[PDB]
Amino acid sequence: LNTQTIIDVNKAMDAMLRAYLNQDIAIRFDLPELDTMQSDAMVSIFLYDIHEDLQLRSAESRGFDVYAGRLLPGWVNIKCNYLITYWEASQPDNQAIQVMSQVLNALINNRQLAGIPGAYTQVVPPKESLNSLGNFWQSLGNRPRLSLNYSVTVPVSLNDGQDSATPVTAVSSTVEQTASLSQEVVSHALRELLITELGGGEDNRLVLSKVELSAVKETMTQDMIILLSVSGITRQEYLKEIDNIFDRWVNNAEVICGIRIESITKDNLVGI
Amino acid sequence: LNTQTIIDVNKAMDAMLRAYLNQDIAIRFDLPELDTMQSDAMVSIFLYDIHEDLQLRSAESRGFDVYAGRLLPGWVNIKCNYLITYWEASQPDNQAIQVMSQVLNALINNRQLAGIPGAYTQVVPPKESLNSLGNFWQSLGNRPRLSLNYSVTVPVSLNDGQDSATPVTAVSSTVEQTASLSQEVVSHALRELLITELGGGEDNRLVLSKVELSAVKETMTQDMIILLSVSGITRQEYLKEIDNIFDRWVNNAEVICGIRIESITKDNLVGI
Amino acid sequence: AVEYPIPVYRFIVSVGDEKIPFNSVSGLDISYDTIEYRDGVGNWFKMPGQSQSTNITLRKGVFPGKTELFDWINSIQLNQVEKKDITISLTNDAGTELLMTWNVSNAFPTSLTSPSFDATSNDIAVQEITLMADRVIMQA
Amino acid sequence: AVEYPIPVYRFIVSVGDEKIPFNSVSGLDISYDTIEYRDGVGNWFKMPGQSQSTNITLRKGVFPGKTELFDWINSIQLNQVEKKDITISLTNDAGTELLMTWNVSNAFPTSLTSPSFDATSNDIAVQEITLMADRVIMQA
Amino acid sequence: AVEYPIPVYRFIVSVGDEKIPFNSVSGLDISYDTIEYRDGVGNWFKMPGQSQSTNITLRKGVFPGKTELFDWINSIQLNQVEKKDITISLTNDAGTELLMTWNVSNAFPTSLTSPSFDATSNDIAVQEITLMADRVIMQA
Amino acid sequence: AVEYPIPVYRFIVSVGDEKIPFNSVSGLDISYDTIEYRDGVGNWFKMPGQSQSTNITLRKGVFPGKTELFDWINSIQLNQVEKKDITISLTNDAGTELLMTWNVSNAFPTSLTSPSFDATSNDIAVQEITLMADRVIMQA
Repeated sequence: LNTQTIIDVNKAMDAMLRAYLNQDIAIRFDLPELDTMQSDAMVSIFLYDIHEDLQLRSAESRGFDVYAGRLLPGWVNIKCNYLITYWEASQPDNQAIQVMSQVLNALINNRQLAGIPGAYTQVVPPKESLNSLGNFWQSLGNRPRLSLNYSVTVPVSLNDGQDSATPVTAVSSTVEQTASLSQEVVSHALRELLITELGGGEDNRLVLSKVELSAVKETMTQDMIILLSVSGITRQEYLKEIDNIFDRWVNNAEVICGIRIESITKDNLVGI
Repeated sequence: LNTQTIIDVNKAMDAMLRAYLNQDIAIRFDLPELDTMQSDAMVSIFLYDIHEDLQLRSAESRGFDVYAGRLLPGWVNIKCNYLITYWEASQPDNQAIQVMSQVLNALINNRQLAGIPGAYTQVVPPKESLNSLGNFWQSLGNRPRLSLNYSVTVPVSLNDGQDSATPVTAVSSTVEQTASLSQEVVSHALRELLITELGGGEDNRLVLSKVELSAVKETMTQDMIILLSVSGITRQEYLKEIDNIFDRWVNNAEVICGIRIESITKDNLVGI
Repeated sequence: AVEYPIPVYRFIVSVGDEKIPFNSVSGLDISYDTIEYRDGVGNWFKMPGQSQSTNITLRKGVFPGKTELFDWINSIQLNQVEKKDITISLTNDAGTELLMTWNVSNAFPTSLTSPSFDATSNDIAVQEITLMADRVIMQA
Repeated sequence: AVEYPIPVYRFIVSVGDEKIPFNSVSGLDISYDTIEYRDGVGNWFKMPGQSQSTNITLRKGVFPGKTELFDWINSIQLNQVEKKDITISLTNDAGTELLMTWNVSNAFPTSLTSPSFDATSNDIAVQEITLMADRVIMQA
Repeated sequence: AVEYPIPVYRFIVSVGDEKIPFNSVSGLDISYDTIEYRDGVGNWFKMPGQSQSTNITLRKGVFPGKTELFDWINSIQLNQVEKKDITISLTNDAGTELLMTWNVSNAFPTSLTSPSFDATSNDIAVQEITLMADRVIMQA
Repeated sequence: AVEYPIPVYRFIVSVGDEKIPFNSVSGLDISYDTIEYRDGVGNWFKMPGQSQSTNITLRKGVFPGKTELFDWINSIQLNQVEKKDITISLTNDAGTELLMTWNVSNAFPTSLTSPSFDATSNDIAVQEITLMADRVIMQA
């Protein structure tokens, strides 16, 4: 029940199936060619489609190994469908029945796969009809025959080791009294200053309508230092004057609960 | 997560897949021919159908760039489905498994595509059956094999730059008192004049039944100038007389809240 | 002139003052109740009565790091919620004109449903929100 | 003579005085209630009683710049709505004759449903409207 | 920038303090009731009223020898059940970040449904459990 | 370790003291009711109340000459019916261990439905029986 690879479930086909089969039946893991002058009596374990099964998935966080400071990769749950036929070079005791019966007694006996336990498998499921098998028998050169299919779901792992995080060492918390004014009360007082510093009016408020003033502040007097970040759009005319306004507005004797303006005056607005 | 092109998602197949594959496996982006005397061991990344996915779409307005006065093109969200097989020129450790396992460890590891992040991708989905794969194996000359499919959805952009609009400069509104009479009260008074100017009666109202009089007016006296536009159908007889009626009805001493008729007497009616 | 009807995949929904991408908008029907007064003599009076309430349930894909719909419904204290107009309008595919425009006046969201997480699917996370408003009229 | 029944794709709906293209017309059924008076002796009396109300829900594709159905339902103030006759009639495919004609007298629209915008489809915008009227009779 | 919506197959559900694999989480909707006060003069008042209750039904595959969900619901005597917070959050597929996070405060399980054993299927044993809690808010 | 969930086709149902082959077992849910007490000040109290009743409907193929389910329900006179425990438990496919075990204490059958004979099918005769019991707990 560790994390597997598609070769590790393909090698577990041969060790499962050759313990029940005869000793002199060759096992080829590819569907043979059309002419195929070959050794007689091959059992062709063909892997026709592999896809991840949505039914078995779940909500998994990447696990944390502590002794290395590393995050675990994770799994995909890929399902591998097989197709087991019997090829050659007229009785109730057929030759092709005796080999397919030896395969069938190996498939239903290994409901959980013995070389790889914990893999969720479906043995010989009713997946077929005559219409679906009609398109399959046409594919391998118009030769109808018996076919057993058997599907294993094994987890495949991703590959990374660079995603690393340190374990949590110390938890420290520091409760504090928040001031009476907030970020919202300050942002009205800065813009209504900037409307008034420009000269007020309605025609000056609409050109400054798409500019917000957001403050990150540290109140250090306890009887306060506030700095902002400016972003938006404004017209070509008042770009020069407003950039002249908050130029002088920072470096002053802090005369404007006081508004003590300091270094960061971040600009994201480009005037149009 | 910028806007892409179908070649930019096709080039991101090769840079994704060749970092996990062997160095000496050729990667052809077309399904090979039937005979194909070729270099051995090609991995054929085949793009079989591309179509826009309706699931990912949304309600988007064309964005507006301000510094250029230009409207943005927009995106289509086209989905590109692939099909990754393995071609050649008998063990559990097959040669074809070792290359398809190296492709599969590249597909499930790149759930979001590394060369092009933000593309919404589906890896190895359960899209198939034996009936659907039966019609595919018939298509490439009756040779069944393994196939992995992997679908990327990337936005493709339209191409225009002529759709241009200017940013809104000034908002000016002018409230005003609307007069006591409306467009509906005037339109009764014009037609009932025109019935009376023709001579009245029921037989004169039915021939003028399919004619409407709609007025666009400017009330300039404040103790009014009104002009109309005429449209409809009328019979061959009264076409000459009514065109004689609103001939003299415009150029007069404005004797008919007064009805001061002026220049525009737009005609859309052609008499029958 | 044949003038085929416009398809439904092209529309713009502008909530408040900002345009946001919605996956679907449903409902928004003008409705009325009927009043019947059957006489004794035999005639029948059928009049339209009180205006029935208007209910709009519109969806949206979950976008990484953008909270528009939650910050609307989080502001609901006892009954004081900000109300904003919704304008749903169909365009032509050039994107310039508005062919037919609905506006929904004074909308406030009752409920929003978080996306149904089903980890056996490859589908996209979509979250409904159910507005409720009055006086839906169509423009031209 | 075999006289096959006429298909449903050819019909004309004329609302008021102007003909307008409707995608579908449903309902328009004459209906009655039944009155039973079971005797004590044992016989049974089954008579048709009061006329049940008639409800018509007919659709229409959304057309660019043409507002017929909204300017009907916008005129509804308290109960004073203009009422106009609806004539639904099947034709022959030459388009000249009317084979079988329904008329619906004094129809007024209760509700119209705006088109369900689903931006994951290639379908066309269709808007229902639900009239309600009395005295539906069939002509010939 | 196009910014496609994140799919629903990647999420983390952490019940209490331990993370456990859930197959599906449904519901978890903020909801409100509406209050209408129709005036005599004619205007309409639509306000959001009392907060509707929040109900969450989330599934889980049956795992061999691990009893998390039963030892929660077994502790219910008369009304004293331990309550623990549920945080459902979507990630990016690297698994490091949390893009959008719901938390469900003070959840207690009403019912859990044992897996419907149907011995004519090859399906996997899944067991629902129906929590019920208050004050579901979304973070960012 | 990945530890896939166990499928539902392997289980053992032992009614009373003898094991009998059942085709399907459904339901068997622990359930509770909720009690709400909304304060005047504004806080909310959500507690789990009375235990809801437990209902189990489990099927069985009709077997030739074996009457187990009828001789159970035939013994019901006025209210005196013998009650016997039901243990439904999932195994591993070797058949030795019990991974997860439900037991249903003091079960008595209300109803059993005879097989729906439909002579246009090739299906097998299956008969439900609906037990009703209390105190379903899960073991490990």
